[PDB]
Amino acid sequence: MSLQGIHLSDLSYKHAILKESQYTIKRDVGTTTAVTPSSLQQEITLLCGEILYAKHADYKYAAEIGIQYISTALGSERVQQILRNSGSEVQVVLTRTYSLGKIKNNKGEDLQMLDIHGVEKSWVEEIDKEARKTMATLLKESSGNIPQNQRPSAPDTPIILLCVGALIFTKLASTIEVGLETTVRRANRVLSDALKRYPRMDIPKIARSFYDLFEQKVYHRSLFIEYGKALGSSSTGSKAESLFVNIFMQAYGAGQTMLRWGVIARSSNNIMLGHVSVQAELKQVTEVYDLVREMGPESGLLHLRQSPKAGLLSLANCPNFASVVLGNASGLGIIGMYRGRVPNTELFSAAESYAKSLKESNKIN
Amino acid sequence: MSLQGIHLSDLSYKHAILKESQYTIKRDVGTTTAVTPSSLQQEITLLCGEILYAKHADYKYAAEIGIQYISTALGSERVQQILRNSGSEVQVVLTRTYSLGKIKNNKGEDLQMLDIHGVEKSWVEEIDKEARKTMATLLKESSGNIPQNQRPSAPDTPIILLCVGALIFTKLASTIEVGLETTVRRANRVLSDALKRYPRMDIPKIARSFYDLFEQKVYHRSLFIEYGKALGSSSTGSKAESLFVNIFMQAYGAGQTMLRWGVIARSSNNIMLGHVSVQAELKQVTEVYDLVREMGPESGLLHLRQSPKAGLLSLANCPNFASVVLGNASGLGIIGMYRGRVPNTELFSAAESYAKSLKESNKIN
Amino acid sequence: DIYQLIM
Amino acid sequence: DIYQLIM
RNA sequence: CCCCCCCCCCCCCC
Repeated sequence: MSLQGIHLSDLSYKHAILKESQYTIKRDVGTTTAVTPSSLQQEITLLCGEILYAKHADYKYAAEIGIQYISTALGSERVQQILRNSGSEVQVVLTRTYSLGKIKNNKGEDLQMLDIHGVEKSWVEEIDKEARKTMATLLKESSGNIPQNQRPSAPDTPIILLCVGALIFTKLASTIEVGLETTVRRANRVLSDALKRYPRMDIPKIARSFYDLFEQKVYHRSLFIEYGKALGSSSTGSKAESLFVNIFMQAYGAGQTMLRWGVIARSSNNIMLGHVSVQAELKQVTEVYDLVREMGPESGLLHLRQSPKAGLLSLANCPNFASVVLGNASGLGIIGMYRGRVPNTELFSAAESYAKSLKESNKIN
Repeated sequence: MSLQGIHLSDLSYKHAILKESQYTIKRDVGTTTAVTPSSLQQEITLLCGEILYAKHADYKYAAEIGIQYISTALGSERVQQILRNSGSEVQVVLTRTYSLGKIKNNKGEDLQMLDIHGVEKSWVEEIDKEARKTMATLLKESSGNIPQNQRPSAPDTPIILLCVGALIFTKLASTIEVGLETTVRRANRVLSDALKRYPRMDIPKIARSFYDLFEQKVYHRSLFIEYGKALGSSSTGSKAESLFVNIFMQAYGAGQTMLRWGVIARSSNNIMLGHVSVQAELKQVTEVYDLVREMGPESGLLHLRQSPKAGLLSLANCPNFASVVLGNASGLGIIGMYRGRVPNTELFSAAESYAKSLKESNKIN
Repeated sequence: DIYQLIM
Repeated sequence: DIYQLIM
């Protein structure tokens, strides 16, 4: 009689399969990583500040120093707990201060330098000596012209480093070249005050270091996210911290621009959504959006965390809906240089024509 | 006075017969299988990378090495529990590291190699020796030109092997020839970064090994499935793990493409669904879909698990609905080379004509 | 010199 | 006196 | 008896 019982609900079933698992995976059984006790927070800020105000030969572990500052902020045992809950069996190693040698400091004690697991001491020593030589040259050239906010010991230098890190984080679903170019361009504006304070922070090299660290140590991504979550939950903060949370929130829906652009296509009243090919797929489209609603707030972080569950949110099996959505994005000028493939060129062209006509014209409702 | 009480509900009754059984079945009572303790993950990773970067005369046990990695990722005791819950009495055996002999490694210790149950040690020795010879030749050709990502010790090489295995897993309701062709064709594209890093992994032979393993050791299918379940539930992961989960979801509705194609034919509004011969069968069609809803998310894995309960999901007793569904799929051009039988040729032809007419024309709702 | 490769 | 800077 | 096709994902701007 009626074709009413013909219904499948496959995507809900796939998410039920993935979500309801009673065995946890074990990765990185014999590996180790470094954290810093919060007591050393000052001594890491200085490090984060010495990467910034001098031109360095190598920037391999700048991202690691930012992660070390995050470790001081959250706490070493909390970072152990975060990494453990991320699904990785990495064993934390604790940062230790060691005497450099016969070198003496201004306070009369031995010069204590940080010792970070996985970061060779030669790199830290050379960064420290290079920054010290740079400050010596600046003091020799100009006397009394160095304020506090132009020094490596400024409290927000770790946050500036991590702001470059958050810029590169926003483009973790893109490629390295596009990510680096976007980071440099957006850092020239977003981090303009910091760049004016530190005119020789190598943003491209720091950003490349952050991309390398995010690719090598995926669990650190989760650590990064926790910092953002722990930062947006603070009662007060600095302007650099608010900027970091702004970039971190801009990273949210990364790797799912088709869902947002489909919402935009619906909002624009694109009549090519009424095409029969799109109607034949609106059921699975709504099912993907229902999956988003079911996953909840953590669904946006799926691609940033590089969760294997990501891909259930893909709208790639609705080629006509995707073509109409991309056409509507192109007609509004939104698409930019988005490289997502367009299956149906006719629907793309029709949607672009309607979107151009709608945007160019004006109406009163 | 009315024909309202005439009803049987036979398929639900058959499902309640098969499901509500107080007696479990015992199989594989005298048999044994191999697992590797998670603490040897590193040692198995190397092996999973040494089948990848050399050209081997024999690829018999590659699937076994992938299962060994799955065992290390899940845990030997948890894998024993999984194999017990699949309904098998196979006695797990534990992998043992043994010294090769007088041969010593770079660190000055005895070279420890894995000893897997059921795998001849000679096979492991020849795989390791061929891989070592291949890398020696490659370093003779070029000095210092081998990054980490082209080495067997890369952490994702077991995942690459298991992705070839998952490609062969997607085609487990097909035949061996079609499955092998599909795996090679899809692996040339999907596993392209791996094939660039490892230019001499014999995908056909590894795929045949995985097909064999899934034939003799059916319980390992369950193990495979658990890995996917355990892998899509992780907060983070590698790119290769996301690829594995993507193929594993692509394997979901395997063996039940007529249900999906009937949902399509309903979404395609094929008018020949309204033919009286099909109308006489929509009630049992609806019962089949009701059975899918009753089984729930585990209904998609019925054919992958090779459950005897599979076949209750068959629409083969509704020949006219099957003919109309196949005709609608053929008209839309999605039937491909599907070899399902078409009982009613006239309904097939009419449905295909209507679906072609619908696809060619464009309408706006 | 085959068994001391770094891998 | 490079190491006696205030930083 | 059943089954049988095809297909990673991502990618803009702020």
